[PDB]
Amino acid sequence: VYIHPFHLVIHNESTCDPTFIPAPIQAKTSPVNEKALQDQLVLVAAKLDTEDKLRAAMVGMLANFLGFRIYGMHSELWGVVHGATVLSPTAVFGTLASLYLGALDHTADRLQAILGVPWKDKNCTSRLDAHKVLSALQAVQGLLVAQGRADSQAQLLLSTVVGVFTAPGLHLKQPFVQGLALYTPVVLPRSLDFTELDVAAEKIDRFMQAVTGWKTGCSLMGASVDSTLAFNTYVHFQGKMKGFSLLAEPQEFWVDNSTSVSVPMLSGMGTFQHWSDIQDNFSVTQVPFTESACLLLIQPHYASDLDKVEGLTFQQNSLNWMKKLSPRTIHLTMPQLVLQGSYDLQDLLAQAELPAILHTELNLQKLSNDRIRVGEVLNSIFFELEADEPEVLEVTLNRPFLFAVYDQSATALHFLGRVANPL
Amino acid sequence: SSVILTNYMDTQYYGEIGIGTPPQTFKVVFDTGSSNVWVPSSKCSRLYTACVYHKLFDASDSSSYKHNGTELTLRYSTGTVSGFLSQDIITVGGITVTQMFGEVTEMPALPFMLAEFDGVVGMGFIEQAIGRVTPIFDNIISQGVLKEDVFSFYYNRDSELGGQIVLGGSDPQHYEGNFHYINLIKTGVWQIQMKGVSVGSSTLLCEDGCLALVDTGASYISGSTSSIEKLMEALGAKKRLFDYVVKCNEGPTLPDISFHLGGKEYTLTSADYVFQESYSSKKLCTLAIHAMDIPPPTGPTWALGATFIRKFYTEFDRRNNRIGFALAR
Repeated sequence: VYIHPFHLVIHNESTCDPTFIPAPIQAKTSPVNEKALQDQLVLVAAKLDTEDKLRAAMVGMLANFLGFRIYGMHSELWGVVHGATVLSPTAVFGTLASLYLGALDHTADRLQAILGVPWKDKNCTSRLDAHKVLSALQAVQGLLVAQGRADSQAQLLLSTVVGVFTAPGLHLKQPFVQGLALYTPVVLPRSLDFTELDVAAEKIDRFMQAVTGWKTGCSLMGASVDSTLAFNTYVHFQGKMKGFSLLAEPQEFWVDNSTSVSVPMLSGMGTFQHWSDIQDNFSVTQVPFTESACLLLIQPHYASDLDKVEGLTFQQNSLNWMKKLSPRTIHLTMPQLVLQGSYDLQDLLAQAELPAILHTELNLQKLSNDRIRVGEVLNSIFFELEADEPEVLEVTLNRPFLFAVYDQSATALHFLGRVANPL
Repeated sequence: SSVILTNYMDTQYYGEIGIGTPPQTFKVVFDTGSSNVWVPSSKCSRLYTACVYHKLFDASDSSSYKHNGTELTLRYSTGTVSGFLSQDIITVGGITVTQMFGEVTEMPALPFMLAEFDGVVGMGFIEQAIGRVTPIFDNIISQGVLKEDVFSFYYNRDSELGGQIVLGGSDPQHYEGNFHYINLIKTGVWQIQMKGVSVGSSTLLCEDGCLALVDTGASYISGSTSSIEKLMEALGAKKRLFDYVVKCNEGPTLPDISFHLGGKEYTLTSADYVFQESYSSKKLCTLAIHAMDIPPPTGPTWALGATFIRKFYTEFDRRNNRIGFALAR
C-alpha cells in the first residue's frame, strides 16, 4: 500500500588485485551450520538503518519487476524443466547482480539494464553499484526470516549458498569474492576439472549435497565441455505453518479432469485474509509468517485455464496491489510441498535480454583474470512447507494452483511457482 | 484547444499526444516543472524493462521524422532518463506543431515501471530546457493561433473526466469565483513568492517568506526536508522511507494546512491531503505532502503539485508572467 509519487521538477544536473586459485572439492569442507547462518542474517536485519530498509524494499521491487519481465518468455518458464516449477525472483536478481560485479563496460552496461538498472538511475561508480545492491539483497533475506514482534523461533528459514566453481588454474580475483560475501556469507569457490563433464557433474552434486545437506535437482546439466566458470546459487526455503498438520490418509489430487494422483495433504483451521476477484474470476488465500512474510496461495476460480489466470500472477503492479485485507473463516487444505527445482539463468533469460550470448562474450575481467566461458549459471531451490501442530469456507486445492511467498518489510516476493502434481 | 486527461490513483495525470506520420500515440504528463518533451524510443534496449512496458517511438515508421541525434540526459526529482534528440510533427489537443523532442534509450525500472504514462511534455520556459530545445508551448505560440498566451490545468478527484488542460485560455466550467494572480518571481520558471505556511493555529512555517514552484508534474505538495519535518511533527505523522503516514483513524482529525500566496490564503483540509484508505487504527494512511529537496538555482523551494491543483484550478499566464488561482469546480 500503495501509491507512488512522481516528482517531475527539472533541475540542473547533479550527482555523487590479489588473485587466488581455489582448492579442489576433494578437500574436506565442513557443512553449513544453518542455525549459525540464520542467526547471522537476523543480526544483519537487526543492525540495519531506516534508510537501508527503504533500500531493501527498493531492491525487492527490482527483483519483483525482473521476475515479471522474465514472464516475457510467455509460459515457457516451466519449459526450463528441471525439478518442481518454482523460481526465486530474489535469487535470480541476486545471482544476476553478482555477475554484474565481474563486468566491465558493455557487459556491465547490459546487465545494468537486464538485471534492472540502475537502482539510482546513474553510474557514478561507488560502493552501491554491485556492493550496495548485494548487501541490500542480503538485508532482504534477513527481513524475511525476522519474527520482529515474535521474538521466539519464527520457524521460517532461508539459506542461500553461492557456489562459484572455476576451472583448474583460474586465478579468480579477491575483491570480487568480498563482493559475493556481501550478498551471502556462504560463498564457496572451489576448483574442478570441466574437461570431464560426467565426472564433474557427479562430483559437483556430491560436494554440494555434502556441504549443504539437501538434495538438489542435479547439477552441471547442459554445460559445455569447453567451459571454465560455473556460478551456481543454491537456495533452501523452510516454511512452518502453525495450526496445520500432516495427514496419514491422502486426499489425492487431479492434475486434470481425467487423471488422479495419490498425494499427501495439510489441513488448516484459522481465520485468514482472502478476497476473490469476480472480474477475471480469481481467489487468493494466505497463511502469514509474522505478517512480514506471507505465503499467498493463488487459486484459479474455475481452474480450467491456469496459463491465462497464472499470467495475472506475474502481471506487473497488479499482483502486489492485490491487498484488500478482507478477513474470513477458511478451512485451508493443500498438498504437502517438498520439492527441488533447478533452472539455468542463461536458459531462463533470452531473446528480449539474450544474456546467453552476453555470458559467453569476452568482457568480465573484474572476476576473470584468465579466460572465462560459463557452462551454467544455475539457481537451485529447495522449497519446503511444514506444520507445528459457526461457519467456514472449505478452500481445497484439488486441481492445480499457483503460489508465492512475499515479504512486506522488504516489499519483495522471494518465490513464485506452479503445482501440477507432487512427484 | 483542450487536452483530456486521465487520472491514475490521484498521482499521475496524463493525456495523449501523437508523434510522426502516421501518428504514433503516447501517454504523457504535462509538467510545468520541466521544459523538454520526451517519449521512450524504439532504440531503447529491451534490457530496460520499462521500455518493454511502454509505447516506443519508432522513427523508421514516420515519414515526417527529421534526424538530429544530439545526446541528452533529463534529471528529475525521482529519476533520470537519457537518449537523443529528434524532430517530428506532434499533435496535441488538435494543434499540430513541428517539435524537437527526446527519444529515450535509457529508462530505469525504478521508477518508470511504476509509470502509467510513457513520457513527459515540459510546459516550462526555455530557460530551463536542457540542450536549449525550444519548448512545445513556445512553438505553438509562434503559430499565432491561440487567443491568449496562457494554458490552464484542471485536475479532478480520483473518482472512477480525470482532468483537463486548456491551451489558449481557461474553462469556466471547472472553476468558480475569480482568479487571483501572483506575479512570477522571474521569467523562465513557474515559481512564485509564498508569504507563509500555516498549520492549524500556528503559522510555524515559511516565516519571513519562501518560494513556491507551481508544478503540474508533481504528484504532491512538497517542502524542504527541514520544513516538512516541522509540518509533520505538528501533524503527529510518522516518517517512512518514501513518505509520511498517520494512523488512518486520525486522518479526519488532522488540521487545515494553509498557503499564503499573493495576499490570499489557500487552505487544504485533511480530506484534501490524506489518502483516506480506511478508518482503522490498525492501518496506516499516507499523506499527499512529501519532503523534496529541490537543488539550486530553482531550489530550495516548496512545490505545489496535484494535491494543490486538485483544489485550485490553475492558469499559467505567459503574456504577463503570472499565475492565477481559482476555486476548482
